[PDB]
Amino acid sequence: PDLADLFPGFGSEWINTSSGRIFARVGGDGPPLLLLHGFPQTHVMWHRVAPKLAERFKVIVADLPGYGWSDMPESDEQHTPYTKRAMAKQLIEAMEQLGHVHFALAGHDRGARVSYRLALDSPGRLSKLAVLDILPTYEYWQRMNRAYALKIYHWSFLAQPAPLPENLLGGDPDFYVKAKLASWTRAGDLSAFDPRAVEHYRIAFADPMRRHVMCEDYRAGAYADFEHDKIDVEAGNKIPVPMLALWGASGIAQSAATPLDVWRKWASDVQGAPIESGHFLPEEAPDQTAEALVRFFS
Amino acid sequence: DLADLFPGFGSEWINTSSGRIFARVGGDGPPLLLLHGFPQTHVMWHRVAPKLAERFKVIVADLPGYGWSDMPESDEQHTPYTKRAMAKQLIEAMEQLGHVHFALAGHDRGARVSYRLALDSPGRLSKLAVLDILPTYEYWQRMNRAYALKIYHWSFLAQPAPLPENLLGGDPDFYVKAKLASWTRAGDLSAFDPRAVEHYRIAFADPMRRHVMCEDYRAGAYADFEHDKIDVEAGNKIPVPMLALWGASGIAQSAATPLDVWRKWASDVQGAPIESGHFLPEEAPDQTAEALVRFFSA
Ligand SMILES: [Cl-]
Ligand SMILES: [Cl-]
Repeated sequence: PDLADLFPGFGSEWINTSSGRIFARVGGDGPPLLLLHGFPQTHVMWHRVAPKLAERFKVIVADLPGYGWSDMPESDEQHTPYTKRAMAKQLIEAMEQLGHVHFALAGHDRGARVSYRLALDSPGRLSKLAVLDILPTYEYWQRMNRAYALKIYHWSFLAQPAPLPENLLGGDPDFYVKAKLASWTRAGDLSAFDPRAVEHYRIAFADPMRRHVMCEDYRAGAYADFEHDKIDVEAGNKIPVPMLALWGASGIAQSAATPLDVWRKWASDVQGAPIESGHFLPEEAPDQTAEALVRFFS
Repeated sequence: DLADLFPGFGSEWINTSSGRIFARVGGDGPPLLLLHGFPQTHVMWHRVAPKLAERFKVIVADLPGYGWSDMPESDEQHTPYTKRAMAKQLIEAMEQLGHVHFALAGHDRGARVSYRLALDSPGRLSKLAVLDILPTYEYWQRMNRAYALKIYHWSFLAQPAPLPENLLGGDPDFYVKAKLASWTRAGDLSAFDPRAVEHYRIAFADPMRRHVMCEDYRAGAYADFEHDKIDVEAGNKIPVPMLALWGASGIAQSAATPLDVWRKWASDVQGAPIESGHFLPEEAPDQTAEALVRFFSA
């Protein structure tokens, strides 16, 4: 339907991979910088920061596998294509299609999970890594308590076996996506968002298959993603890529643990700063987020 | 067209300051109050209550807000659906019947009212039996990844209104049937009398009733937990002789060894597992009934 182009001047690319197409907006010139969104959003969440990044970088703003307009690989009982390991492999393959075998990467939310998993699996692929408002999946599950269970209830809700979350999400999908967007902002409403961006999120979320993928992602988040992280924790594997951890002063990551302290256990070279924002750093605090990312990546 | 599942039981609408309590009443002898839980109504006792009625005056009540009991208006603290409030309301209901001292068996939410009744008002109870629960405090305190996945609904249903209400309203039937099925040993509805399922489904079909259940769960995440916390940290133990029954495949045994937990909460607790999922009186009626009769009797 009525979907605004929020990346004027960016091209739109369908990048083929062995697991399906990745949709991306591509703008800018210079070193490649891949931007990955998370839930329940699409690549358009970068629309306020991408132009500023594209002043200095070839900015590739990709829909995650299964999200947005990217193809949805068929899942399996292990949710394999929606594990962050598989998504990272698919995005690596997509970047290779562009000739980008060494790139900068900033991820937000699920996209940040892809990113740090990418950085653990294939750190050679990354010059620099920024993660916005997450802790590693293992840390969320390790710190799981009453308070976090309530706060990130959707981690266990969306990970319920199908079709339970699918059916429930189906009961009022517009409400649910708006409810997630609003409830994780500082304002608590949709006012931080561009209505046209919210329109993108609403439409993607209106598709049952897209919602199923999101549950697949969360199922992976509860199962294989956790196991993969656990392996790294237990082997002492650290991200060797210089990395920036940004978190909302009232985002999700500061609810579980002090994020820079946490990320320092996961990464050898991490800097970090809070942004006066809820979860949606690039939309609630675009100038601050864009500034931090530009300074770090450039 | 809801079946009478208690042939020969009377029906009582018991006035309390907080609304009427519906109950079926049958039998003669010492009063025994049976309290159901979620997402059920008093009819879950229909297989065991006749055996109990051979020896006790059996009062099979709908919890405040459940079944045909009135639905006191909730508030921001979910007060009427805290187990403390529900217990005080059922104390008043029993008082209306002249029962100021009575035996009590509860299942699920009803078990939570029960042990809270026993902590708050121990002198009202001759004996207490709780079925397939641990204290609310213990469930939250043990809320790790595994358990957050198992009883995700503890955090989902406790989300602020109207999020769960809105999701549940799209297809209520699905969710009540899913919960009944998922917590049984068999993982389907075969343990239930279909006429009982229809009671549960009809209750669940009312949005107000569904809201009450969420209010119960909200109370469960907040006030109920706080009240329990006070008691645990104060070393307040239930003094009333108590039977803890749980399903070998039920929920309680997922968190911890139930008897060891209950021994922390109760000075005089005996416990037996029953080969059953969560729905002991329906999955394992003869065994449950025998356990209760034995325990409550001389
Ligand atoms: Cl790993
Ligand atoms: Cl039944």
